[PDB]
Amino acid sequence: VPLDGGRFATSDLNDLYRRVINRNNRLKRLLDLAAPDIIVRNEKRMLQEAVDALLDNGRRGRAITGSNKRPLKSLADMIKGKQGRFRQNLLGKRVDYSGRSVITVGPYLRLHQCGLPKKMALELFKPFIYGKLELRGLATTIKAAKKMVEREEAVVWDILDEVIREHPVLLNRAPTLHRLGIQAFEPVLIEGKAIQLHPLVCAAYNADFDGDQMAVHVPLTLEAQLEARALMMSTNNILSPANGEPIIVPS
Amino acid sequence: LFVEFDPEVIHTTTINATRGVSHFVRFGASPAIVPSAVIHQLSVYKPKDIVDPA
Amino acid sequence: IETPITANFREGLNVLQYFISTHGARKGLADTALKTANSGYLTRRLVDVAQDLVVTEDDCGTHEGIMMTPVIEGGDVKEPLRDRVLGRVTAEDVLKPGTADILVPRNTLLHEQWCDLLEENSVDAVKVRSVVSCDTDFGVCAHCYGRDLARGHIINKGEAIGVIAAQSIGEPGTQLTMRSSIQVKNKGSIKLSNVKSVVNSSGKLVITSRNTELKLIDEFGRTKESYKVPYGAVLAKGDGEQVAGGETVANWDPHTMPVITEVSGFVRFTDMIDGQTITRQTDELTGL
Amino acid sequence: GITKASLATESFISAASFQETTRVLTEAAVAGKRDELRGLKENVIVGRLIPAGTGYAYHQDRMRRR
Amino acid sequence: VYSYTEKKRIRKDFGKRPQVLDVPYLLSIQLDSFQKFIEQDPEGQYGLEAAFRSVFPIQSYSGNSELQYVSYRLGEPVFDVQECQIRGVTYSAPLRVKLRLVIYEREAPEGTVKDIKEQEVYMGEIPLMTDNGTFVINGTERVIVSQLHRSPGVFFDSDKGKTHSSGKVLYNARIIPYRGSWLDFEFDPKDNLFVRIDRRRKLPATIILRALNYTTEQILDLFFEKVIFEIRDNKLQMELVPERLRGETASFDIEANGKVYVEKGRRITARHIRQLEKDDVKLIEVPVEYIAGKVVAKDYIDESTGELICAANMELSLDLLAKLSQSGHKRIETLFTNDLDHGPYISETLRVDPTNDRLSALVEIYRMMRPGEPPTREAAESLFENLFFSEDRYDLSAVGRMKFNRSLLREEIEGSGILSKDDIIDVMKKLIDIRNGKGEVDDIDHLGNRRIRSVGEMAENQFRVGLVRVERAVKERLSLGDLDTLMPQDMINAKPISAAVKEFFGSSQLSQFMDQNNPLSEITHKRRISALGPGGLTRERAGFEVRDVHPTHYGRVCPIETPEGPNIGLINSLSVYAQTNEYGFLETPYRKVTDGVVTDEIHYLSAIEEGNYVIAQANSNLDEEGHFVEDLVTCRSKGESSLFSRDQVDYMDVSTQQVVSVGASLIPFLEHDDANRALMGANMQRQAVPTLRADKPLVGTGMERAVAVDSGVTAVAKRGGVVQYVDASRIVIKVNEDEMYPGEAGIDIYNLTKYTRSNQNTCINQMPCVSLGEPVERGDVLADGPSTDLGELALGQNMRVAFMPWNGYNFEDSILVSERVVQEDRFTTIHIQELACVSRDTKLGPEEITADIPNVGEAALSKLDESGIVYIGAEVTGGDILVGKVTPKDSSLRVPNGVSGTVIDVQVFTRDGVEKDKRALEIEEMQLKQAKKDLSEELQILEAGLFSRIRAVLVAGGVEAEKLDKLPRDRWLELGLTDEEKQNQLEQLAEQYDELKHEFEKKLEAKRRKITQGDDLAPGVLKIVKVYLAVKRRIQPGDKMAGRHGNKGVISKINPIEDMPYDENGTPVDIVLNPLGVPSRMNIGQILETHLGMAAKGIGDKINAMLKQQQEVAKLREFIQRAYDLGADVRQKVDLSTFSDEEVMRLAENLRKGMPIATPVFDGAKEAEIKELLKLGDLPTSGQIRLYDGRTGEQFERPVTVGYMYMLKLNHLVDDKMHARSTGSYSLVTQQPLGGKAQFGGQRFGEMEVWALEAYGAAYTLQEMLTVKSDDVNGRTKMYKNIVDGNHQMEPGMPESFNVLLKEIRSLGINIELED
DNA sequence: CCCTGTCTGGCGTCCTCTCACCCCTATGATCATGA
DNA sequence: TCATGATCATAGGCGGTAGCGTGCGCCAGACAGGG
Ligand SMILES: [Mg+2]
Ligand SMILES: [Zn+2]
Repeated sequence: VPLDGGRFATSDLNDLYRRVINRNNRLKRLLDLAAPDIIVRNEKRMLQEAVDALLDNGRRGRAITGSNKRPLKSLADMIKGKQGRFRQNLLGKRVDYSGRSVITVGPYLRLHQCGLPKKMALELFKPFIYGKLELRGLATTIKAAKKMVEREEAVVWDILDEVIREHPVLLNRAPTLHRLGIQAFEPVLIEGKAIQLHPLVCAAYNADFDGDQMAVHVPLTLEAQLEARALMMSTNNILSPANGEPIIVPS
Repeated sequence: LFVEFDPEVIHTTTINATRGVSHFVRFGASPAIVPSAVIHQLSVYKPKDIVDPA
Repeated sequence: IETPITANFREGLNVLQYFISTHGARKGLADTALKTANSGYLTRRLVDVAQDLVVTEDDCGTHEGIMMTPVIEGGDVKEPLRDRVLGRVTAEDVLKPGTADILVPRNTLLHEQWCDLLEENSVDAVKVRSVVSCDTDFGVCAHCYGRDLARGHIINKGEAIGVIAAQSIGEPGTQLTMRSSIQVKNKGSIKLSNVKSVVNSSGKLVITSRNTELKLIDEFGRTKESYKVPYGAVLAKGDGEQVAGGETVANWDPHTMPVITEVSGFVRFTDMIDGQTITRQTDELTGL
Repeated sequence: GITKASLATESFISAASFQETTRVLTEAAVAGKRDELRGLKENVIVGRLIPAGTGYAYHQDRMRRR
Repeated sequence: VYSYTEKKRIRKDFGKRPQVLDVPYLLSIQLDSFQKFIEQDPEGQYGLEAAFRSVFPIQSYSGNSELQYVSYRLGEPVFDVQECQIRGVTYSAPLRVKLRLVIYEREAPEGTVKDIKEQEVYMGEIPLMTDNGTFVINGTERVIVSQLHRSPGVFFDSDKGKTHSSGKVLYNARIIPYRGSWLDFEFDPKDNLFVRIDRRRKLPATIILRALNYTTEQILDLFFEKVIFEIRDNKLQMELVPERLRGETASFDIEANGKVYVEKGRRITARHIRQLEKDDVKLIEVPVEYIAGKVVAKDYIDESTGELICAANMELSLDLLAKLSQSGHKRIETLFTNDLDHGPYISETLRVDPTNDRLSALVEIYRMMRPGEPPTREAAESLFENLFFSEDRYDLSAVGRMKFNRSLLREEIEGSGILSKDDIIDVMKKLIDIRNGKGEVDDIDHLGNRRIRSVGEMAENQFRVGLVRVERAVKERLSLGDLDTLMPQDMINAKPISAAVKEFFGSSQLSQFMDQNNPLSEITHKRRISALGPGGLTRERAGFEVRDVHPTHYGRVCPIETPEGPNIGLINSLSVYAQTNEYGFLETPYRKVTDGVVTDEIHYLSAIEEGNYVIAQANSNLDEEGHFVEDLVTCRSKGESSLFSRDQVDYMDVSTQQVVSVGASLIPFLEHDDANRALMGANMQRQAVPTLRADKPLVGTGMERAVAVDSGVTAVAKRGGVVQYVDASRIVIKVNEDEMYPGEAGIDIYNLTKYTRSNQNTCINQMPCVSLGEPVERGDVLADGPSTDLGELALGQNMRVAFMPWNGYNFEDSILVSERVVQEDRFTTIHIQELACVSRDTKLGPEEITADIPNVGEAALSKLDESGIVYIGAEVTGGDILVGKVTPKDSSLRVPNGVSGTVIDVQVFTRDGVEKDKRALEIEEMQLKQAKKDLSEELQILEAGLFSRIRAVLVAGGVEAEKLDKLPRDRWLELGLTDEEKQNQLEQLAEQYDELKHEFEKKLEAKRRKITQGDDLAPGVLKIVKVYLAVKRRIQPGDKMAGRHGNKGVISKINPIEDMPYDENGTPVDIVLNPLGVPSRMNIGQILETHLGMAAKGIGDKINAMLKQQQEVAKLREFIQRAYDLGADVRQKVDLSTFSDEEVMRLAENLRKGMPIATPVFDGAKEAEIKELLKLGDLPTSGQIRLYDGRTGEQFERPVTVGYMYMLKLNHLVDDKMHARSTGSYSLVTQQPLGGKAQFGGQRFGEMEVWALEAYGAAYTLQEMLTVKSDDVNGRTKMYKNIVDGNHQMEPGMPESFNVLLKEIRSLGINIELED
């Protein structure tokens, strides 16, 4: 990675491989020009310890470091634990077509719908709007449609009301504890910059309104819209899966 | 590098402040008593070449 | 602290009372922090041990299930039969005590009408099919699970119940905490279980067992009181009898282990040589 | 216990996505152990349908065509 | 009497306890510690002189050379603070040191050096502290925070219960040096005694007692008493003192004097001890079985054979008695090894020892330190003398020696910094005494064992580490060169010293970035007692007890102000009156209650002196003399509260505000809030934001003026006098003559700090609040700062609140606000963003900043000038061009997408050599013109003051009334006047004037040099353009507002004016809260604050009514006097009969928007006083007005509570959190979207959400949620084509990060594949 | 070989936001000035 | 014309003639100590 300062603060792996190749080339040269009897041994010990620093740093006695106290990262520190490929990149991923803001009340909602801003609904639902523009014939190519929805002209709000209409979104509170923590709503466009969320539903999220933040996701494909309508809709989950108590208790 | 000195009375950390110090030939925890094969039975050499490595 | 806070929030609190309140409040906040730190890891380990168990058949085809009885600590009945045998398929078909008359068939989901018909006839113990005693290879059949919780009908073929189970256990982990005789209340028949009893000279019934459990059978069949009875305890009553409320029927000594006998005869010493086996320690200030 | 019952599986990807990855991968390396994706979390790893909901019908179709 | 800014608006003050010690200067920890650090300090310690006298003289490796120390000196900084923050340099001062080199001769190191050389040398740059208490490290104002750590000295801890699983407690005795090797004595379940050094391997403890050259006979002489057996004619008689026999059952019949004392089978009673010591029994008779296990003390040798009869510390048998009996010994010395009294811990320890003399012990210690190497007696002596017994590698401080003498019950608190033999022997004696059952262990969290480091001591330690590295360089170079030819600047180099101190002030765990968005946040971030950092504990490891308030935090560390979350109780905040002791502990004031009378002398107690005495509580009633009016008074004796008598008390608290900190003493009615809600209220009061026009608190605590003046945001007058010229830029004070120097004529100029960027992107403004011609006193505010008003502290604004449920829009915690609030522009905060653009140096050539730019037209370039940089004043949108930049390819700086603003300030920095373009020359001419005008006005204004002094002197003594202004004004000296003090004073003013002339010449030349020069910059950058956008963010649904008690809330709907509940006067309420947050979240103080705020506004409305009708000053005087008396025995006692009919009109001009009321913390306004003040206004007594509705126009039943609450806007806004992403950039190593908001990123669909979608039957939603939408690149391009063509369908593929997992597992020796 | 102590390996919540920081010192070579 | 001094540019892994580390805690299973 460049740090935009003329220098490369390198990753730890290139440092480790560079140490192994330095020590290995010096050992090839020392086996070339003959080792002094009981001498071709210290260099092989150094090579073994450099490879043991590369494959799993810190498992052998005291680990190495580049700067300054922190031990640098080997391969087994990229597979294991947190900050590794199993728990940070493969089981939970960062996801396109998503957004997040601060929640609020708005009690004029039916319980299968939530308020969602015009700016968030215009930025989540971009390629739907592109498809409706070149399907109705208001832009020739994709670039004219992109510049139309960047300027936000007076026709794309009608396009946006024609793409929101029967299309669920997934609302998500950030500590998801049980399976009612992800639910699916049908959006209503709001002038403003917050997510208006039905009050009874906030019994299931354990969410007050003292600064809580919720994240919305969009189901792209068709089967995911049917799963966010038949399986995950806010009217269906009125009973908890822990017991038979209703979860729509008026608070 | 081959150096002649005496271990106990002159303790090493005093002499540490200088070069000549990475550490002993060991093959083990203790500083291994090295042979001087070149000094004893292999004095004059390098007929390998003067390849001037690479 | 032996000097309590005699001031409420409508009036003032002076400095020391507010300081003692601060002791309590910061102890609570640190409990909530490290409590969340353990609770999240408990949910992780449970959803990673279950992780895989999918309702993959529709009938295993066994009979052996677990026995659901209402729990009895020794006071009021805490969890009744309706709230335990709600919606789970019966193991052996329940026969009412009009024996050889079937009340429910042996594969009937016990929803709310059937639970009320269980409560009316005062059914003892509806033996019921549990997940742990199933027979499906690589998964769990549908009938041994029960009702689809969060819905009304039986469980659908497929819903991953290990994950919803592990979340339902670990999700209230945020709410949890981190850091002489037998007195009766109700009235009914008297039951004893695992007892070796004998008759004393006083005419009562004394016990020669630690494993004795006393029970209070009520008027319609079930049990409303249970008491672990110690070793060598002395009952004022017997088995199958009838008592009244507020009547302590048993007494013992929790300090002394009684070595009471069965037959009536003299006492001698066998393999008891003085100086080695038994020592001479005279009780000085009493005499005996 | 549940951490030992989850580390002792016939599927090394589940026991690798749980606790210590070094011991699980070395034991499965010298044993030549062969996962067959066996349930939910390995299919979440590899990027295909869960065999729980709609993917359960898909997996019955896929296993029936085997 | 009152100061003149206290006659502007005198705050009404309830409160009953008459104060005796005012609030000290709140920034005294930082300033006093760093003044202790850098100052010319004689007599050795403390300061930099301690380091320079402990690491010097550097003496060489026997080369007879020596580099000794003379003195040091810091020159002036090249850059003052403002130029340093603008440009970006450190605010440092060069540290010149005078070092001396001496070189001894041969055969006489006690002989004469042949040559010396003393000279000045440059080393390091230590950063100075500004007057606010902060550092400027790289243009960013940073604070070093005090650390709370363990006090050096002995410490007797007890590892209770947990070890060995049998309840047998251990006891360890950690000696904690200030610098050096640790030392832990401990036990084990076999009751042996084990030493260890720096947590290394374990040895039996007496191996170090042989290392101090003790023979074993002397060791048993120290650690045990003696028992004497005399062989006198019958059965080897015994000397017996019966105190050892207290409860022991004898094995025989003890008789003496022909009298049976003790029977066999019984124990010796205390009265039998009295009998034996009353009859003075000395020699008793023992059997042959009594000395069957007695342990001998010293060695007995047989005189004939020359052999050893029995070794030391050995039990005696029959044959050993038979050997020593026939050798000629009549005295036998043994030891007393009881079960309860004295265990044989030393004896079992010596039986585990293999060693036998000093040499073997030193060999074993040298072997446990450095494993596996040949020891030598010289090396073992050198190591064990350099562990504990050398001035170099081991040093307790004075704090360490005080605790080490105090915890061992010594007398002198002075000693050496090194240990000795008596010290370790007393540690082992006290450890054995604690094991025996007498004496107590020491807890950890007790604040007599927690020292407070600060900026000075930590900077001294880092500077000392730099000096030991440089002595590790000077010892290398000094004896390996030719002498005499070098000077002591060729040897010592400034790289490790400057690197060490620059790394500490630059990036440490305690040198942290100042949270600066509020005067309160500054003055409570500088007062912070952090437990973390180097030498302390860590957050994710420990623990339970350290996160808990100990009983001795009372008046030292605040109990209620601490951050909730992962570190509660570790980021403690220091209290109000809490100073720091001489050693580093905490101390707090008290009042010495002599036997009857509370004497008004203050008297500072530490944390361990508080425990012995008995302290009365702060609010105890006393009748005008000090006599306690009760006969039972609530006190606290030894960490435990109780009820004591009237005149057994020894101290009383000073004021009732001293348990709390300055964060949580601005909360009115603190005693009514539950402690959780007071914690959240203090933390959110720290997190406020400055509004546009900050008002005042109607209900304060009187602590606002200390927090405002004692911080550094207001412009406090230095010398009082008369204002001469007020302006929005500057303020000129003319100094009064009874405060004024004779020379340097003197009228002061305050250059205010106008609109500039803070650290939290707020707008740190200063507004002048004085009129012209106005008198000001010494110690008084002239210019209000951010969130100040007339010298008070106004964080948020005070608004009309009602507690009622209003149609669901305030459901959980939400807040509902009228449009009357946003129309008045009263929360409209002003933010400033800094946007930088560098001109780097790459290949194909350098870059271009000029406006000849491809791919753009008129519509972009109309807002730029002819040289690329945007104008000053051009109001831009989100996504225009500010700086046009093209590389050898458009890379112009743009406004980031979303923010508006107005460009207020443009800086251009040029690396020297590069051609300045036309706008950089425009800024250079501009700043030349500004600095030229400013220094010329300095000369003109000070010359005007000097000529006014000349006119003031020439009033008498040869006065010329007409002849004074006929001649030009620069010659007012040669007029008719003899040799007096006046011609002397005119000569001194001529000296001052010519000094100002030549000083103005040289300073204008230096300022032209500073403007004209280039600046040292990054490697390979041409010029840096910085542009300051100034956004004005108003309010909207989604911002966070909160009061001062923990009542948070997202504002949920900005209603119109008409819908608000109004009352039967006509006025709409501004904010409708929710009542249901009160009984659960027990913050009942906000309702008393609401009622008292309504009382304050009722008095303000009556003043507005009595003034709007143009009434004469008599009725205003009447009503203001009635509103200022109004209470019990209070402290205020003002009278308006000494305000003289013009100040009363101006005081009423300041009271007409409400009357400010002080309510101190625990001595506040009771309920009856609020009722009596609500009766003075014509408001209802219960505080509740009946309110109509705005929609229906019909009355709400059951009348509701209205009043004024002082609510704060927090800077968790909603157009800083809101974010959305369709398709942006993707990361490089794993093809997943980036993280964050500045990077246009997507929200993390974490692991528990994957579990929650497995928990439903949603399978396709999860498949596209982790294959199509996230990772698979061909899958997502197929998806994007399919979405813009209307075909909702996914082609799945594989995650690319799983292929990364395959490459990382495959890059090991592991062969992972994909079968079939 | 049968305990029983020690040792060293594992593990210790989620999501988001902000900020700084990310070699300096020494040696060698070249150029300029002075003798 | 030659030599010396000063300034600028380019180049690597405790810094030193030792010693720094020291405020988590539980569980568990193997390795070994004692008997
Ligand atoms: Mg909340
Ligand atoms: Zn089954």
